[PDB]
Amino acid sequence: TLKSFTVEKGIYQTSNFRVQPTESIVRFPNITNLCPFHEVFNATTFASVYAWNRKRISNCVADYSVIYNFAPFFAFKCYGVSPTKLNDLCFTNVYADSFVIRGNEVSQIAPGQTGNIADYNYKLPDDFTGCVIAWNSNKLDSKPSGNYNYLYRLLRKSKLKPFERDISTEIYQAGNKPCNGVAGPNCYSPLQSYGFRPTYGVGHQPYRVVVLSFELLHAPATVCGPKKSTNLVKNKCVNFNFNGLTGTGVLTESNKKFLPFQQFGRDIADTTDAVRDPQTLEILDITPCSFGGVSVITPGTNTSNQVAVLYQGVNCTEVPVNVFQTRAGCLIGAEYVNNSYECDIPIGAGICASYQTQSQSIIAYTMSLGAENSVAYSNNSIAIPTNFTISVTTEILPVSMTKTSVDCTMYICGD
Amino acid sequence: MSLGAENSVAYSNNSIAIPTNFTISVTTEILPVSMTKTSVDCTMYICGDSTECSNLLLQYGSFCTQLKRALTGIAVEQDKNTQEVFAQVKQIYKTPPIKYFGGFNFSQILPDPSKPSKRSFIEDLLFNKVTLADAGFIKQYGDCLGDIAARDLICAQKFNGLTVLPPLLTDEMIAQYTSALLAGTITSGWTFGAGAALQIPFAMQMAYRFNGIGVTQNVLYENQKLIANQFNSAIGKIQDSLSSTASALGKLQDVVNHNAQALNTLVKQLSSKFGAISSVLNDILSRLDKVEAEVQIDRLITGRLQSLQTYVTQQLIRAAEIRASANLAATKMSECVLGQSKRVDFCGKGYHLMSFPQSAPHGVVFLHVTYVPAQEKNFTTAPAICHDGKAHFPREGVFVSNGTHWFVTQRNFYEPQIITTDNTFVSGNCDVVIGIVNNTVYDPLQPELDS
Amino acid sequence: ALGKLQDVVNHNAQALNTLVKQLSSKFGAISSVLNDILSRLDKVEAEVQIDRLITGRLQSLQTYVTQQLIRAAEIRASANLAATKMSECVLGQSKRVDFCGKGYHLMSFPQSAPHGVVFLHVTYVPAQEKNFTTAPAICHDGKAHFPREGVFVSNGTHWFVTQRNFYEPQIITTDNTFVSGNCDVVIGIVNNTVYDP
Amino acid sequence: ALGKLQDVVNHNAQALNTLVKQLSSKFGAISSVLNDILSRLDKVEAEVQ
Ligand SMILES: *[C@@H]1O[C@H](CO)[C@@H](O[C@@H]2O[C@H](CO)[C@@H](O)[C@H](O)[C@H]2NC(C)=O)[C@H](O)[C@H]1NC(C)=O
Ligand SMILES: *[C@@H]1O[C@H](CO)[C@@H](O[C@@H]2O[C@H](CO)[C@@H](O)[C@H](O)[C@H]2NC(C)=O)[C@H](O)[C@H]1NC(C)=O
Ligand SMILES: *[C@@H]1O[C@H](CO)[C@@H](O[C@@H]2O[C@H](CO)[C@@H](O)[C@H](O)[C@H]2NC(C)=O)[C@H](O)[C@H]1NC(C)=O
Ligand SMILES: *[C@@H]1O[C@H](CO)[C@@H](O)[C@H](O)[C@H]1NC(C)=O
Ligand SMILES: *[C@@H]1O[C@H](CO)[C@@H](O)[C@H](O)[C@H]1NC(C)=O
Ligand SMILES: *[C@@H]1O[C@H](CO)[C@@H](O)[C@H](O)[C@H]1NC(C)=O
Ligand SMILES: *[C@@H]1O[C@H](CO)[C@@H](O)[C@H](O)[C@H]1NC(C)=O
Ligand SMILES: *[C@@H]1O[C@H](CO)[C@@H](O)[C@H](O)[C@H]1NC(C)=O
Ligand SMILES: *[C@@H]1O[C@H](CO)[C@@H](O)[C@H](O)[C@H]1NC(C)=O
Ligand SMILES: *[C@@H]1O[C@H](CO)[C@@H](O)[C@H](O)[C@H]1NC(C)=O
Ligand SMILES: *[C@@H]1O[C@H](CO)[C@@H](O)[C@H](O)[C@H]1NC(C)=O
Ligand SMILES: *[C@@H]1O[C@H](CO)[C@@H](O)[C@H](O)[C@H]1NC(C)=O
Ligand SMILES: *[C@@H]1O[C@H](CO)[C@@H](O)[C@H](O)[C@H]1NC(C)=O
Ligand SMILES: *[C@@H]1O[C@H](CO)[C@@H](O)[C@H](O)[C@H]1NC(C)=O
Repeated sequence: TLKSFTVEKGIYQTSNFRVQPTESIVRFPNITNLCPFHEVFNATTFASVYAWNRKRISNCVADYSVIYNFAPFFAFKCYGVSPTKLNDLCFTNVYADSFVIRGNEVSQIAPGQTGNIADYNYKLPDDFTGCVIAWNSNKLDSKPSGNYNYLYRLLRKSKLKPFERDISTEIYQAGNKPCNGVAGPNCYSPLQSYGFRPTYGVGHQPYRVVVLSFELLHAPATVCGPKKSTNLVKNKCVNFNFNGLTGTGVLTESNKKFLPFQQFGRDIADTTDAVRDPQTLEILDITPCSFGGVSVITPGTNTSNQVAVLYQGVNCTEVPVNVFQTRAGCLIGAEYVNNSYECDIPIGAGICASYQTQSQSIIAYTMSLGAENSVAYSNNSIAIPTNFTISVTTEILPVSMTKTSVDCTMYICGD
Repeated sequence: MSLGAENSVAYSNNSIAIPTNFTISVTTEILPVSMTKTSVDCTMYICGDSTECSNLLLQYGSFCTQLKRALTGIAVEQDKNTQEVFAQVKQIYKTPPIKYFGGFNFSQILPDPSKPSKRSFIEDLLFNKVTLADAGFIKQYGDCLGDIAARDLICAQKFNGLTVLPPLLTDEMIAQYTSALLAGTITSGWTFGAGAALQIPFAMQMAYRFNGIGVTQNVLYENQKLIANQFNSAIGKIQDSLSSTASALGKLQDVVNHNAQALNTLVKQLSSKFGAISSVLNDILSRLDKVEAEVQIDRLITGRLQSLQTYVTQQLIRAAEIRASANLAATKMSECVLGQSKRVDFCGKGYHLMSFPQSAPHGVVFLHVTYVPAQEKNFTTAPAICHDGKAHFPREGVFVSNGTHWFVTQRNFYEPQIITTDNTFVSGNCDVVIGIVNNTVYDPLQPELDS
Repeated sequence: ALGKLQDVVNHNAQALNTLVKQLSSKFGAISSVLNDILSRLDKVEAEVQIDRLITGRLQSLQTYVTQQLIRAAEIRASANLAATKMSECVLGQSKRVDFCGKGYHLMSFPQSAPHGVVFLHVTYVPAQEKNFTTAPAICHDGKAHFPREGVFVSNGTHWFVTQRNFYEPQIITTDNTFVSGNCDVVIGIVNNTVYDP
Repeated sequence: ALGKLQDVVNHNAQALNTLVKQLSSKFGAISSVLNDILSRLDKVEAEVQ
């Protein structure tokens, strides 16, 4: 810590000690069902863009590593999560959306985007977490005469709020005259067909889009995947895993009055203070494992190589990862003597340490304020000096320091 | 707003006002000396137990070593402040078991051995009035490990890597130093601060103190019971004011409150995202892949490092202020307690006589005993007196007249005396002083020579 | 003895050494050498890495300047104190207790030191002490006599008057005492004779 | 003679002028004007700037 080979007399804060964990705990709900990605990722016909189907997925084990064999897509484009980490963590609710768009509008399926699909047909929230899966479907959604099954809504009266669906088909008016259900002057039908052909370019091919949205709430985890559960171990420094969140600490029984809808207890510094077991209906505490500071008390290396160690703020029967217990921690390597000298190395609340010859060893003592005196006071007694001494002392005061100038362009950049 | 009452002093070129009585007043001065010592583990605060965060934190260089050095320097400086204020005496003087200091009652400021802590009545009142946060200088991880009732603020502060260190001198040692200074001040006077303690009776020490402020020492010996009663009533008023109102100790309460509030802000800054997707490091580590979690973790590292740097800079500025106040308290202990100070409005308002230190949490309390003139009266004055073609000037004093006869009296108390050649001196004649008057000057040799 | 001036030297050396050592850090970039970043990457990516290095080095330089400002405040407070000590101890005689050394101040001498000043304070310390019996006043012919500038002491049989800081006993005389009132009000007045020359 | 009080005035004026002039810097973004950033780009890129 001092980056040197000789140290001077004093007390130095070197490092910090910590109790290492010894066990790993994984706590997951007992779910055996398998999530039906098979019934979603292939179909004869997907739904249209204006009338997209929403499928609720709950209470199953979700394997996301199988999705690659099911459709020929390149990118498993996720936003709030990562595709490779979808099995470790786990969710509350999963929703699946299905529609077929043109390849020009694949980039419109993203949070904070506008256009034609994103403004009228399918709008994503700004704080969206989840994955968007899209792949080419020229083989199944193209005809030489033209595929008119898929339709998109051209324009609306106002912009669409996120995750909303519009089915009703009323004739739009952009003027003063009423249309009266007849597409005459200034009257347009809102729905227009894609009309897919195999002779089209690479940007106008049909594209099947499946959007998986993950609900990351504080509710009990209804749907999540295959993690092997571990038996519950209490009163030990463990590495727990409660429904996908990791941590390190001890788990104890609690007397907190959790309401039946409450699952977690939060701290002021926004960390999980209490947790509920997903298998049994019992709440637990999370207290971090034992730690503190370590200070090394030494004389100079030209005197001795002996040291004493001070574990600050630790009851000394709890020490491991001469023993004397002070109010600043406990001291290992220095013996307490029933004497009082001047303070040499300051430790704590009235305790000092020194290197004394009574074999040389490091001792700890209570510091002495000075000699005891009692002036002989009386109501008719005075003391008057008869001589004098002339004493010359020395006072040292700093006045000025080194003047420096820094060239910031040469420091930061250097030509 | 009102600046005060309007006053108009009746000024004239031959009118003077001289006090005929006095009061003994005891005031109270409160000064902060030291503040709470803290140490911060930057690795546990920024990261905790995350090894990826630690390996990303090592790329920032020595932004932790110099924060540690600054906090260590502040912690050493606080103990130096307490040592330079209180440890100004070489020996622990003891007061005698007899408690007759000339009728002055010092029982409220002297220690009582019946208490487990040898502190006076006023020191106990001062320690009870300044409420404390009960910081973690006493060992506290045994209390934090046992989850009883709710979670305290200090347990969260300790869990997040913020540690409070205990001061080197305990409150018993501060009270012992204060008791030694008090015992030396009553028993010896100012002699114990300039060498060895020379004993003197307290009445004669007070006569020396009155000679310091310009009053003849016969004023004390003829008014010893009145001065003792005034001192006792002033000490009782100090006791009643400290028992009733606790708003005087706002400086020490602010010293406690600022250091609680800064640590609370430092803990509350861990809930912030700083532009990342989560404030929890484990959620970022278990939610995204290596590169993107590295990006979010670096954003969190930058935010937490900035908040820690802001805390250290504010602590350095507060340490500069506290060191200035401790230097002032050391000067006041050297000059008010160990001696008698002629500087105006230093050592209390009035004419300073004595002072007494009293220990308080995070500071010191001075009880300044001063002399205040009370009841004045109008007179007629002259600069000199013409007598036999000579101009007489007073040696120490002032010429006053009660309408018909001319006297000479000292300035700070009305004690009129016959004008004599012993208390006057001659310089020149009567043709140069403006405002001279005609009067006779007594000669003590003539009636002794004629008899 | 000169540890204060030694610490003034040491802090200003250590701050510059830390500022030099801070140039070897990466601050999240792929390298700390700037030419390696410029040669190994194109314009946009090297702009990103250089921006990280610029932010880190600018923050370290700001930390150095703020620390220098606070140390300058401390040094200016100490220099103001040394100027007051030069004006009051060297250029005069000071009645302030524990200013200008411990004892009763007589003289002071300045000496120049690196980054500071050294004061040699010449003081007066009483040495050898003696117990005496004392009194506030002395009754004589129904009058109370107080000392002019001194204190009444007794060697056991005779009564003298002496100065307070040096044992120089003298005969009690109406020249060195003054009269105020009778002997019925002072607590502790003793009976003795007062010499009339 | 009153250069100390003049310096007390001048330091405050210079500090506030520097604080106003610091609003014209880009700090690595594409523009120092906030509405120009908000109109030129979409949500994510403007959030970075
Ligand atoms: C000087 O002031 C004191 C009080 O400051 C006066 O003492 C008071 O006298 C009255 C009348 O005798 C008593 O009722 C009070 O109890 C006294 N106060 C005490 C003893 O604290 C004193 O009389 C004044 N002297 C002159 C000459 O006016
Ligand atoms: C001014 O003070 C003098 C001295 O005390 C007063 O003179 C005395 O007055 C009383 C009362 O009348 C007489 O009994 C004394 O004989 C006087 N002493 C003398 C003349 O030496 C004088 O009355 C005072 N003048 C005032 C108050 O106007
Ligand atoms: C106290 O001091 C007086 C003054 O000197 C001492 O009296 C003298 O003592 C010497 C020594 O015997 C005699 O020669 C003188 O004749 C004495 N002079 C007078 C005027 O008495 C006295 O002895 C001292 N007492 C003590 C106890 O020290
Ligand atoms: C899961 O475990 C809980 C508690 O042991 C039990 O009540 C529940 O019936 C279990 N569910 C299944 C499907 O086994
Ligand atoms: C697509 O899913 C359907 C659903 O039953 C299944 O019959 C079909 O075999 C799947 N396609 C392939 C290529 O496996
Ligand atoms: C929902 O109702 C509001 C009425 O405030 C209307 O403006 C909006 O278009 C409706 N949305 C759908 C999808 O029907
Ligand atoms: C904690 O330390 C105190 C102080 O010595 C002691 O009384 C107590 O028993 C300790 N707690 C333990 C050992 O659990
Ligand atoms: C003076 O001191 C003696 C002994 O120390 C004591 O007996 C006496 O009471 C004191 N005088 C007064 C007036 O109390
Ligand atoms: C002194 O005061 C009186 C009354 O106020 C005045 O008449 C007189 O002129 C003053 N003396 C001088 C020298 O002005
Ligand atoms: C001194 O004051 C205390 C408390 O005010 C009182 O109890 C005590 O009697 C006083 N001392 C004397 C000698 O009267
Ligand atoms: C002195 O005289 C002035 C004016 O005559 C008067 O206002 C004042 O009350 C008198 N007394 C004192 C004590 O100043
Ligand atoms: C004072 O006396 C002298 C001589 O006796 C005389 O000349 C002078 O006028 C007198 N002064 C006053 C003010 O009466
Ligand atoms: C004075 O008397 C006290 C007690 O009677 C004694 O301890 C001391 O040694 C004597 N001498 C001096 C010089 O103080
Ligand atoms: C002093 O002398 C007077 C009379 O001469 C007498 O009344 C008094 O008692 C004496 N003092 C002592 C202490 O004996």
